[PDB]
Amino acid sequence: TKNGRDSKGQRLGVKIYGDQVAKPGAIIIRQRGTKFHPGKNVGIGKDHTIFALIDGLVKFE
Amino acid sequence: LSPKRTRFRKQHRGRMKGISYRGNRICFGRYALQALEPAWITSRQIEAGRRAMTRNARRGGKIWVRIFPDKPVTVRPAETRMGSGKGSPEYWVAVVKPGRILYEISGVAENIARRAVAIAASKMPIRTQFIISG
Amino acid sequence: VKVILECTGCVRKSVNKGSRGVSRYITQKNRHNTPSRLELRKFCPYCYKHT
Amino acid sequence: KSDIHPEFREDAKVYCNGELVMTTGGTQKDYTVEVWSGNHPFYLGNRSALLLDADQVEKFRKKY
Amino acid sequence: HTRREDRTARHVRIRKKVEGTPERPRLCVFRSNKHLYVQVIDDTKMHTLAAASTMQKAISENIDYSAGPTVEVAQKIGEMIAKSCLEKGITKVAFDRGGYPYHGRVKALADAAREHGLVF
Amino acid sequence: RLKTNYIEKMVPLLKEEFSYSNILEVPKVVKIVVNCGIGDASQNAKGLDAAINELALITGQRPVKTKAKTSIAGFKVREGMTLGIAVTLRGNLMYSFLDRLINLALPRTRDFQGVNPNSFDGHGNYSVGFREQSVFPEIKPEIVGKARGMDVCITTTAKTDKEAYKLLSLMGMPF
RNA sequence: UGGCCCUCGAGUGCAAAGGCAGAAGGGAGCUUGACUGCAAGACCCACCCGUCGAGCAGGGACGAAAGUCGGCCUUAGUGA
RNA sequence: UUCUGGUGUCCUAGGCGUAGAGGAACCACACCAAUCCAUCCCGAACUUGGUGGUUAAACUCUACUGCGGUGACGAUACUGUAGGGGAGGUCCUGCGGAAAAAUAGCUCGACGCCAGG
Repeated sequence: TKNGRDSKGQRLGVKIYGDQVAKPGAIIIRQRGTKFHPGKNVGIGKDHTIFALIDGLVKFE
Repeated sequence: LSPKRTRFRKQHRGRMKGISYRGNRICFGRYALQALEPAWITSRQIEAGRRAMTRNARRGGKIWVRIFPDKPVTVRPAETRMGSGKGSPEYWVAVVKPGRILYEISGVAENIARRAVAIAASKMPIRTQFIISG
Repeated sequence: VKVILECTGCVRKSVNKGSRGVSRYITQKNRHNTPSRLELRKFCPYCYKHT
Repeated sequence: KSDIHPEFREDAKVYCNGELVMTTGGTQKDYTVEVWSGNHPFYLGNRSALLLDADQVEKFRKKY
Repeated sequence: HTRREDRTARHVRIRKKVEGTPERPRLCVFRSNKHLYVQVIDDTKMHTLAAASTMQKAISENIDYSAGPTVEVAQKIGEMIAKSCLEKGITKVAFDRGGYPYHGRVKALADAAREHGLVF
Repeated sequence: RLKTNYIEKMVPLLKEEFSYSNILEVPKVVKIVVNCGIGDASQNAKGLDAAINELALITGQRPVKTKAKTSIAGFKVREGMTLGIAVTLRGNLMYSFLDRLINLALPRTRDFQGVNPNSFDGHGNYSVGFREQSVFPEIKPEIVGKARGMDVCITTTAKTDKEAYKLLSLMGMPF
């Protein structure tokens, strides 16, 4: 008699923040849609997640 | 009184905060009823104060009801207390914080607006005063 | 109706390098029969994988 | 494009009933044409109709 | 809406897919009504490597009375852009069409760029 | 042949009537476009064939059955249905069919109104429309018993208060 | 159907959110990668699970090429 | 060695509008025809081959803050800690951080490569 209690538990978010050392294949951003577009030395995923291609820092502009 | 369309049927509460710096000024009218006390004012006290100062002016001038409720308060029935099933068509509620102008009036002289605004402040759960358009 | 159904090649029971029948899961066929060109069979180039 | 479009002929003979012929380009070769706009009664048709036909008094005096 | 904005929008549409790399430069063309232009540029250092134009071949073979871009001067400027970057260290290149659709003189311009052994 | 009559006499008096300073700023007719507003052509298959053969002999080229922009309830309209059969002719065919509106529509109309100073007046780019002459005299007319729609929209380049009305006035459009 | 104005308010098989304007929205051509054998490294992390993935070989699809394709704009559509 | 014009990249994102200028060269429209090509119709778009005149449209340059974008300082709300008042709603102090909106302003982009004259 309530019509509720339908939680989801799903999680996302920024995994590696800026000025941080990345790895080849390290998932930088898990995101819904594209809050963060793929720049250079990265790749976009099948569900629009952003992974790093090479080693080094990450930046935002 | 009551909004015609509701974007959401039931809406939970929210706590009072400091002096409302926006709605403190006087837009229309010469005299006003500024509230010093943060609480809720239903549409029922607004009908009471509106009939009070309209029938206390009663010859000329026009009043200005500033606030509109825009949020409901769901009162659960006496059914042994566990759920918030249906309380949405029950009484509506306006949030008022200090500083905020509740009523205004124009076209009225000095003490007729003092008794008009001051008598209609007795229909109200929060202490107020009347303010001139400075 | 969305019947699940297998595509299949041409059988060729032989003594080649692992030569055997190749069936593949596919769906949606409530229509005319659709042989698609699913490939990399046991014989490496292939076309018209039937049913 | 070929194979779909109708034959747009250049030699289209526009023949008038008042012995005048002019050349236009179109579908048919011959066009037998009535009241066409040069020497049409659009200057005299509005002169004869709506401008002169209305009478009630001079019709009355022609019978007495 | 206009033709020039259509060409620029097509060129920005092409530029998303093809990129100049330090291994493979990109050569873009511009078929203006008097002259062609061709630019072997490198995007990762933002500078040209080997540019030619109708104002390069036009010393010998041109007619300014005619419509300047023809298929023959596209053959000739694809010839000289094919032999101008070959003497520099540019073999493997990434050709784009310059916002113009490929069925035209950029056929013989691209194949003329292929004529001197460029890895296309 | 009226394009040669368009070149030398009615362009320079628009050049000096508006008091321009250059030649190409003088406007010109750009394109005309005919549509045949039909609400029932999937059912009336020989009416759509009548649009193809008969309306392709009305205009210069074959007309195009127009797929539906949207589906409105109440009517028999779905997403992608034939709602009118249109054609866009342009070039010397444009002069040939404004010529056929001078010849086939101006003296052969039962009404005598012509171009109207109270219609097609104000536009961003000035367009002139007519709802007239559902069959041209090239087609045997008594077969089609339905007064099918037909609109011929003329387009111009001008953005003024005078020039399109004088443009049709200098051609064979009195009123 | 024609023209101007606002420029993302439309749309995405369906609920909402985040996205997406020369598009991830609409159309056309050719199509079957809605493959096989895999896989460095990550996220999530009681376990079970679940998600992404550069890169390699075979054999291909489109394109002139560059390149892209291991299903669908994504998150639901399932069961050890 | 400035302009011209293909090209980008950083971007405070540099746009609308009102004004003035450019056809030596360059870029762009316009006229003629269609062989490859093409539009669910139109050489409108795209392609080829030429007459080749104009700046009319479109690009480029220089001004304006009328819109637009951006945007202060000081204040002030808020807040982290350490506390206090009120019956409650909730408020006030010491130190630290510090808004938003509005306003004064700023902005009609800035750096490089290559081919003419």
